[PDB]
Amino acid sequence: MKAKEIRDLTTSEIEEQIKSSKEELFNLRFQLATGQLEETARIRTVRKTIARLKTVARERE
RNA sequence: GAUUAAGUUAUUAAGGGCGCACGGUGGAUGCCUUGGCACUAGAAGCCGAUGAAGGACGUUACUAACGACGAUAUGCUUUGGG
Repeated sequence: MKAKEIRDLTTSEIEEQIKSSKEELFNLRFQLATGQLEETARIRTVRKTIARLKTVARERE
């Protein structure tokens, strides 16, 4: 799953937070406009792995 | 079936009336319940400057409205049932 394969490192949270938010979900919503019904189930999963990366940083407060 | 007169009583149905048969529109009655109303027993009787009651605008792969949700948005973490 993803829920506790995270808790890996403090600094590598935001350096992966900016890696999936900025550089994956932005590519997967431009390609939805120009024509793609190939993987329209990746947009739910790379959005529900941002919520797991912005929940763990509250436990480190 | 006339040859002449005299005398009678009919048939018609453009359409209407009564009876019967067969059709349409119309949604009464019959049979049901998702919703109500009237009340007994146990809880319960407050939320709001740490920003309330109520809301507008948003959220799905494609979203017009209600539902539940808030840029972590048709859901996220954890402890238990299943």
